[PDB]
Amino acid sequence: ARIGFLSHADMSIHFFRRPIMQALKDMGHEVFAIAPKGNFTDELAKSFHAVTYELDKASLNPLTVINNSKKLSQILGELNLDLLQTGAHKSNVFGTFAAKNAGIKYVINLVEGLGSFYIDDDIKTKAVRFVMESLYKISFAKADACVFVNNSDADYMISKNLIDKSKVYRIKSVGVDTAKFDPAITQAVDLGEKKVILMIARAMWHKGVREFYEAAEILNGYKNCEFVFVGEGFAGNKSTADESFLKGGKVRYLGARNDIPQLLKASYLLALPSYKEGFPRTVLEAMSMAKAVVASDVTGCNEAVKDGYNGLLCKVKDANDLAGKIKILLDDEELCARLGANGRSWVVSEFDEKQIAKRYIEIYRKFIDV
Ligand SMILES: CC(=O)N[C@H]1[C@@H](OP(=O)(O)OP(=O)(O)OC[C@H]2O[C@@H](n3ccc(=O)[nH]c3=O)[C@H](O)[C@@H]2O)O[C@H](CO)[C@H](O)[C@@H]1O
Repeated sequence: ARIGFLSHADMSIHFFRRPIMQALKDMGHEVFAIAPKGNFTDELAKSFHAVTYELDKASLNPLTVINNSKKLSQILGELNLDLLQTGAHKSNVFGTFAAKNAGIKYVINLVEGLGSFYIDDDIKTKAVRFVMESLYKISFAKADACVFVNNSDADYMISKNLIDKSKVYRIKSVGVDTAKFDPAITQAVDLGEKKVILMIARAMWHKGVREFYEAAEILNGYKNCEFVFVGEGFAGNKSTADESFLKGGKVRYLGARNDIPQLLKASYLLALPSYKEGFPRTVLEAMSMAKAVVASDVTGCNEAVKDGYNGLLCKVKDANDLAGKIKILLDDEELCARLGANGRSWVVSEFDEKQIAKRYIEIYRKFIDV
């Protein structure tokens, strides 16, 4: 009944793990939100027991990740947890090591996307990937189970003998609050009298930001459309667009926003031309708002979007194909509405957060009394 949720980012706790945490708290358990300080820490601390720690998120230096994990082991140990849920690579791997060194009896992992080491294909990345996979063989062996949010990632890690099938649990998507993301109770933001082509994402090049901005140039306001980008960029980072780029194209740049339902309600369709995903949550949110999706035909996107059902898939790394699919939907409003309607039906049937949270707790109940 002391259950911790470890992430490298408070955003994953706040956006993704939250419904599991709330359901456990409503049951009377002590729930811990373990993540570096961020923009959601203060309010998380009101709902849950917020615990921060120092983390060099992207560093691969040996001593740094060691020193980080030893400090993390002490911070975890002081919480006297019964079970720890980790998510994503650093927490899954080094978090599991730290957790077991702290004497935490039960550890559940979570893979939601394989990430950048499976996009890049250079010799340096190929080697980091082999090391990560070798470490996963150890950390998965120490852990008690792993949840996967799509099928592709589970199939892959099984095919590489990283984890035994008996420890694999497939819970498709992290869920979305379909009662908050409900068009019937949402007031659209006023973005003018345009067909808004909306992309929501941290502005990583690996999210297809460049292709989105190029597609904007290609269509150039075709049929009264307006490309709109929601999310954060960063300066002096080779992996992300900076604000100069994000403000300098044929795209209305809104930065970070906390009114996503209202933005989706104002949109014509949502685009996600990502290079790789787990089960994209902005796609789930568009679906819940009955909005068609144009996504790249890549891992994750192509499980959350079935071409011709709730959206259209486009080739990855291809601004012309992205523009072409958006133009199809601008040219055919009935098709676009029909795709979004299917998205809403599907998300309500399969991806509401409350049932997904209950399925995580059923896994926890195999190990601890809940
Ligand atoms: C693998 C990968 O590359 N990404 C995966 C990772 O999420 P990501 O870290 O890529 O997050 P995502 O882009 O799927 O979701 C971002 C979340 O932040 C919200 N938001 C974003 C910008 C903003 O200004 N305001 C705001 O509220 C947005 O509405 C959504 O709820 O894990 C997710 C949950 O399992 C999915 O599996 C993604 O595929």
